[PDB]
Order: sequence, then C-alpha cells, then structure tokens
Amino acid sequence: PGISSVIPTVLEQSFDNSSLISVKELLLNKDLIHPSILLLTSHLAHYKIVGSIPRCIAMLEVFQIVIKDYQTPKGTTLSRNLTSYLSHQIDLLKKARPLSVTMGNAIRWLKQEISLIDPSTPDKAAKKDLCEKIGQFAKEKIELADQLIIDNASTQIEESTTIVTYGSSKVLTELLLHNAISLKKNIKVIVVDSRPLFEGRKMAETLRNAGVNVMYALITSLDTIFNDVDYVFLGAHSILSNGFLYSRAGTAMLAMSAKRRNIPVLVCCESLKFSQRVQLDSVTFNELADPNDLVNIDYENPVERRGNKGALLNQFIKERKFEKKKLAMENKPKGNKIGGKKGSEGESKDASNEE
Amino acid sequence: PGISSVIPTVLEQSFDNSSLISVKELLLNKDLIHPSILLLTSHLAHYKIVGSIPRCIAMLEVFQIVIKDYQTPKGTTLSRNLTSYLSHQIDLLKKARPLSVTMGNAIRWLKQEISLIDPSTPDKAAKKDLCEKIGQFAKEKIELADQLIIDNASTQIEESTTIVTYGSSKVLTELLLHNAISLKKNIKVIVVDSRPLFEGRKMAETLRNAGVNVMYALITSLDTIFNDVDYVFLGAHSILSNGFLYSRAGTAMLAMSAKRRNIPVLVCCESLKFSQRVQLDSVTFNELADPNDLVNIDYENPVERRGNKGALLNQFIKERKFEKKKLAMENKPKGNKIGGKKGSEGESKDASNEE
Amino acid sequence: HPNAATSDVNVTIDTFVAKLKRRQVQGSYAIALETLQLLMRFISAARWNHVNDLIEQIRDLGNSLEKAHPTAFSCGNVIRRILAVLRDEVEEDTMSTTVVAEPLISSMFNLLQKPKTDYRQVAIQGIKDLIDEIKNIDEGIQQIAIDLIHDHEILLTPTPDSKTVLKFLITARERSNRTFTVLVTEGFPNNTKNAHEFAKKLAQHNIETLVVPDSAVFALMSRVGKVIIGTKAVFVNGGTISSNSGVSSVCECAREFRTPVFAVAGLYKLSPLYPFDVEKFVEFGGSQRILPRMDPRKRLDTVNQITDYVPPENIDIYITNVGGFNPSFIYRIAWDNYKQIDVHL
Repeated sequence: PGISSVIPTVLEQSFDNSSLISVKELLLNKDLIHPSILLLTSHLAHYKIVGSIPRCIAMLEVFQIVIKDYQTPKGTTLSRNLTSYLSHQIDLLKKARPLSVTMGNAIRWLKQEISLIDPSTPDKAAKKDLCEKIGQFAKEKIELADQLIIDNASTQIEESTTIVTYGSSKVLTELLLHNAISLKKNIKVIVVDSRPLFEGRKMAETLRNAGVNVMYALITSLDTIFNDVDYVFLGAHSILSNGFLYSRAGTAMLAMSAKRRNIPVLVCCESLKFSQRVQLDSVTFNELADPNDLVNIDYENPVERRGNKGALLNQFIKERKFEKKKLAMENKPKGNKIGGKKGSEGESKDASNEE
Repeated sequence: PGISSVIPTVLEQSFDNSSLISVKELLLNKDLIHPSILLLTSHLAHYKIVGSIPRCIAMLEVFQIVIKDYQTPKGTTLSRNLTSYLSHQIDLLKKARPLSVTMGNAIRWLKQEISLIDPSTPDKAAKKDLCEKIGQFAKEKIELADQLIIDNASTQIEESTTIVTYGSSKVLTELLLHNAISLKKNIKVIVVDSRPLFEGRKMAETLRNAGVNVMYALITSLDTIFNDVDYVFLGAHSILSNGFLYSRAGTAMLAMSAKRRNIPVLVCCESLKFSQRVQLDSVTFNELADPNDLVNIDYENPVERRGNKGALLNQFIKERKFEKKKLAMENKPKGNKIGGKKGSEGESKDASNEE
Repeated sequence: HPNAATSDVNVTIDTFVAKLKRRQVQGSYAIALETLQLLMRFISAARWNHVNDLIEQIRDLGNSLEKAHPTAFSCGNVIRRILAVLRDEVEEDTMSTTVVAEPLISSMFNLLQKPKTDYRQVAIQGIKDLIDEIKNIDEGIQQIAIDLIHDHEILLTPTPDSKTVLKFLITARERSNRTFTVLVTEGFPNNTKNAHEFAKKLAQHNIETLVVPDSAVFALMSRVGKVIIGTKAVFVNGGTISSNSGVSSVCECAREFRTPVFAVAGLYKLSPLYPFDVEKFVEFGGSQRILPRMDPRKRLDTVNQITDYVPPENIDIYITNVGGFNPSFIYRIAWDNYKQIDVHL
C-alpha cells in the first residue's frame, strides 16, 4: 500500500483522542490507483478553499469518473472487488485526513446502489443508467437542497441586511452573492478569520469580485464591531442528534457573544449533513493538522523566512499544538433551514426517520 | 522532647498541604509544662460542640488562669523563658488542632501586651492590672458586641416567620432562643445537621430545652423541604481580605439552594475575626482531620457495628478523605450583622485598618 | 371493577398486591419481571371470544394494579407495551376483516376523520420480546457510553443505587489506557450503605475512589467534569424519578457550575404519563431511622424522604439500549412503544 508511521512531533500530554501525522510526496504507488483520487489527496493535504460541502461534491464527481472508466471483467463479476476497491480508497482518505458525515452517507448510498442492481443485467446498459441516477441524486441532495436553503433565507432575511459570518461554507457564499446581484439589496457583510487558514480572506476576496462592502475581521477583537450587528450565520459542517454543531474554529466564542448581546445565532444546512452519531465537547473527536502551519510570520501562505521560529524538538521541550474542529453549543443556534425546510436543533433528529 | 511519626490511614493524592495527623494518647514530654494547656488541647482535639464563637473565649480564660498562676523566677525577669514557654504551647496547639484567625488575633494581642509593660516591675502589681485589663477587653469586644448583634437581629424580624438553619453558632442559638422566649413571635425553626461534627443535633436539643416548634433534616433532604417558608440563617467562622465566606462545612450548597428558590440568606459576624491572610479556595489552608469522623453507621455517635466497613490501612487503593472548613461564594449571602449593625460583605477589610 | 371474575381462573393478583404493599418485592427490574409473569398467566388461561372486551378487561386490570401501587412504574410500563403490541396486530386484523394513506408512521388527521384470528400467539411473543429487552440494557449502552469520558478528567457520582450505573462505570474503567478520578457523594438517611458498597466495589476494581460527605461538594467543584444520575423511572417531558436521596442538590450545583449532566436508564423504565406533581409520585421514608427516643420525639417531628424528582431542565442526554436521546426527544420514543389510547385506562 505504501509508507506508514515514522514521523516527527510528540504524542502530546494534552489531547490525544485521534492520531496525528501519512502520504504527501508520492513514491512506489500501486499499479491500479486512479490519479484523480491521488490528486485530490494532494490538494486536501494543503487545502485553502474547500470545507464540508464542496469536498463531498468533488468526491462524488471522482467516483462518477471512476465508474465511467470501469467495465465488467471476463473473470470477475460487477460486484466482486468494487467494494474492496472502495474500502481501500476510504482507508487512503482516512490516512490522508479524517472525513465528514455527508461523505459517509454518500458511501452508504453507493453501497446500497451496488446491491440494488443485480449482476445479470447488460453491462453497458447498467452503468448508463447508474451515472444518470447518481447525477440525479447529486442534483437533488445538493443543488436542489442549496436552492431550497436560498429560498428559506429569502423569506426570513429582512429588507436591507447586515450579515456577519465565519468560514468558507459555499452555500452561504452563494446566498450572499444571490442577495447582492440577483434579488438586489444593501448588504454589509462582515467576515472573520483565524491565523492558520485564510478561508475568511478568500470569501472576502470572492465577495469583492462580485462587488460587496466587506469588513475583514480577526479574533483579538470581535466585540469592537458589535458594540449594530443584527443578523448572523455560522460555519456549518455537521450536526449531531443531541442538537449541537461540530464546526470550524472559534465560532463557538462568537455564538456565545451573540447570545450575551441581544440576538440569536442561526445556521443553514443540507438535509444530508445530519448524522445519527453524537458528542458534546471540544475534546471528544479532534480534527488535527501539523503544528507547522504557524511557524512562519503571517502575511501570506508560501513564504520561506529566517528569524527565530522553528523549534519543535530543538529547545528544552516545546509543544505548539492547535485544533481545527470544535464544539458549537445548543441553546443558541435556534435556526435550521434544510431540504425539509424548517425546524429547531432542539428537534435534533425529527427528519432522520423521515429521510 | 516530644513525639513525631506514625500516622493513621492512606494519604490519598490531592489536598496534600495542611496538618491533619501525633499525641492522641500521651507518652513522654518536656518537664516544666502547666497541664491546663495540654488538657485544653486534648479537649479541642476530641470536641463535638465547639464552633468558632467559644474557642477563643476558652483560650482567653486559659490564658487568664495561667497569668493568675504565674510565678516570676528568683533569678531572671518576668519574660525570659516565658516567650519560649508560649512558643511551646503554640506548637502543642498546632499539633493538636490548628490556630484559627481569632486565636491568631488573641496571640497578637498577647504579644502587644507583652511589649506594653517591658521588664522593670515586680509581681503582684503588674499582673493584678493585666488580668483586669484583659477581662475588661473581653467584656468590651466580645459580649457587648454579641448583645448588639442580638438586638439588631430582634428588629430584623417583622411579621410571620418560617426559617431553616445550620451550625453550632453559639450566637445563632442565643438568637433563636431569644426569638422563642423574650419576643414571643410566630417563630418556626427547621434544623439541618452534618456528619463531620454534630452541631445540628445540639441545636435541636437546645431548642427542645425551650420547647420550640422544630422540624429536623439534613444536607440532602431539602428538595421536598420547601413544599410559606422564607428566612435562612448561617454562622460563619471568619472573613478574609477578599470578602469571601471562609467558614465551616455545610453552608454553601444550602445558600445556593436558597438563592435558587427565590428568598435570600443572612449571616452573622464579629468585629475582630477579619484577617489580612489572603486566599480564594478551600485548598490553600483547611481544617483537615482524621477519617474516623466517617466510621459510624448512622442514627447516633456511640453504637459501633460490624456491618460492611471498618478498615483503612489494609484497603489497597481506596482514598477516604473529608474537609471541615469551606470557602463560600461571595455574592450569595446578602446581609451581614457585625458591630456597625448592617452592611454588605463587599466591605471585606473596612474594619481591618480601622483595627 | 373488583376481583369478582378473577378467582379460580387467576389467583396471583393477591400475591402481587402483597409483594407491592409490604415490600417483599425489590428493584424495578424484579417488579417488571413479576408483571410479565402475571401477564403470561393471564394469557395462558383467560377466555375471550371477542377482542374489544378483552382489551377493556386488560385496561381494567392495569387500572387495578395502579390503584394497588403507584411507585412501581415498570409494572405499568410493561403492561402498556404489551397493550401496544396487541393493538397494532388488532389494527392489522381489522384491515383484513373489512376486506389507507399516511405521510409518516402515525397521524393526527387519522383521529379526526371516520376510520376470529391468531392474535394470542402474537401477544405471547410480545411478552417474550419485552423480557428480552429487560434482560440487557447495558449491552446496548457501553457503545454510546465508553466515549464521553476521557483521560485526566473528573467524575461526580450521586445515586449509587441503580445497578445499571455501577456496571456502566465499571465498563468504562475496564480500559487500560483510559484514566479518571471518581468523587462519590453519600446520600444519608436512605443511601449511605449503598454508597459505601459502591466505594468498596470501586476500590476492588483497582481505581481511584474518593469518599465525600454530603456537605463537602462545594469545596471540590472547581475540578468537576461530569454528572451521572442513578434514576429509577423516566417520564413525558424528559425528566426522571430516581432511586432515592442526594441527587437534586448536586444536580442544581452542576447546573449552576454548568458542568454536564448525563442520564443512564432504560426504556422499560420509560413511562407514558406526566409527573404533574412530585407529591403524588415520590414517597417518604421512616422518621425512626434518623433519631432514637419516642416521648420527646412526638415533639421532634422530623422529615425524610426516599425517592427524588429532578426537573427536565438540568439533564441533557438519555443514552439508552437504542442509543443517545434528549429530554426534548424522549416523548417520541415512548410513543414508539405504547399507543395513543393506552395512556388513559
């Protein structure tokens, strides 16, 4: 399969719920691995733009491509080693960087589809209808859902709106853009961003490219802009059957602040982002990358500089860890807008049986 | 010379700072000690009645007695090895049961007195005036203050009362008794007890000795107790530089409960008990004692049953530990009744530099 | 409705009543088992011909049982479940006898508009199912349970009285790489001995036990991480009845400190009626166990209770044999086990 273990950075006395590293620079790859998967892995390893929603879509696309490239062998049948291949791919993905609930759901659906069509139907005719149906699924459980989200937002969001957000959630970006150019309104949109990533920055750039009045924000002082701020969406990633949000960065802090000062916090979601698994704190299941993302003096991303920073083992014990995904709270995100239109996160799994 | 080492039971893991060990049964000591101090120490160690108010008084009395008995040596002056003797006494006291804030104050006063009349005087003229002075002081800063507090309390009650109580606060006993007898109101008293030392039981007995309408319960039995009932009273030991309630055991929970259930709490204090030692937690310095305070199986104190438990040093991996002095939450108890009638505990050290 | 019909046909009613009243019956599980056995006896013997009338009879029996004893909820619950089991089958049968549309599994609008077979074996099987369910809760919990607690964290444990709770703790403690420190409150006039036993068991299990006087909770709360209730019964709006003493205050403290409160129970423990009061449900102990004497103890009117009620608000999760639920959600779980007309007998 390749190379595993033998890597820098200590085990860390504080927080070790999941493993931390893998395969970045390619050598001795197996003679059957599809290049699209490899390229995706390479991307994700040092990714700026994507998070949750587009990733899944990309994965789906890749899978479709693979299916297109695949034909029924003379010896082995259509359902003989496909599942094994899928499993291998999943394992590779895991090794690269842990995944999302939507992805899991998609995998499950794929598995179901594999079972559904019997290994006796014409092979050319089989994948003809398969790729169509997958496309249909994609349209419905993503694009249609996005449309529905947009429409939900439309009825709720007032005449002239100031919207403050965090992240790179593509749906929200789309919504903002819609508000700007399609339906046409005044939009004071403020975005916040952290040290290691530049998601917020990217979003701001995108907004500028569409022509919007934007405020660029950082952690050290959020309050300075609120103390005015009227309506707020958070960086949606995954909901659990408790009624929380496993989400990106110090969104939780922001939510808390919102709760303290006047207004509720609200979130839009897709009716396939939901899990049935549950957790309740920012210790439960941590999403980690390398402590190398914060060695360089900020400004840009690829720089290469000489100064002082660069000690993970050199000096007398130095641990420089962080987190990507944390716990957003329950009592505060009262709003949820999905493929089933409406509801509260207090109603944490009232659509999970309805499906 | 003295005795050290040989301590009972396992030392646990946390809260490992204060003296809790020792001479429970005596075996050889130094040869010029007056035995009244020793007797007092023996009493205090195995005491089940004392609670902040009387200890200091007792100490004062003992000191008076010592002074009365004191003979000035034929050789050296009135204070040469006297200081050494005093130090030894202090050491003995600490070994037996820690010096409280009141005790510290008393010690300070003694030291001041020592400085006041420096070596030049004979015997029956100096100590004649010293003893009288100290008596007068006792009369002033203590008894009269208590009386004042009582009378303040007297007015504090208006029309119709139903109360819940805790603690071996002599003053509180006096208060409630006064209510019962020489005020003839509609005074209802509900009692809460505690396992480490039986104060609640004593209180109940005292009430009975008047013939009071008495309900009786404990720390846990409260949720049903409020199903009309208004007043709640506590008896603090000492207040620090911070304004925090650095007192005995089962208070804080009760206070919290009271806060939750709508009608507030009032505590009583003395104008000498304040300290310049600064702490904000239970862990810093606490009354810690032998786990023998948790051996008895309910009902009474002397029963001794061979039921389920009765070992500690042979119990491999078991950490039985309890605390006696607590640090209650600052904003919770509303009214405090000191020498200047009434005030908020936000005062903290308003009388400390006043001296 | 009296025991006029139930004589030489069924006998054990009286025995059940006796067990309830004088407390020879102990622990909700045992009560449930007894009830199951009663139901089995009813089924193997009674004479029917009809179906609605049989249902009515069963309802009456349930009512009688309730009247005989209320604090036994498990008994009631199991009966209700079996009624529900019967009901679905009856409904199915009616459809064939006569010879339908609904957006989901059940309907509000189907209550507005105008709406011999082998049911006995199905009824029999229902009881068996129930028995099986009762058999193991823990073997459907420790997969949602050995997940929440972590290394160097600190647990707070009231009510060491539910046999489930201890087991749950011990399953977590099993792991050789996971570590936690355990604080245990006593609970005095109803729980002391049990608490002591629990502590002993913990000690045996090779883990760091901490014995706590019921007073000293506040002097340690800074370090506290989790809250576990040893409940006996569960109700409509989420909340629970608990296996006695020293839970409420600690829960309140936790709420104040905002330190997470978990509930470990079961769906046989789950009940289909509201605890509109605490008074009608929660019962009181014996004033004799606190203090000796008698003639000065007509004056010493002392108050002490066994069971404890906690409001829906403080508790946040109810991990079951089915999985993790919430106080907001548990109602639907109840509905999934007992039907709409079965609420009121």
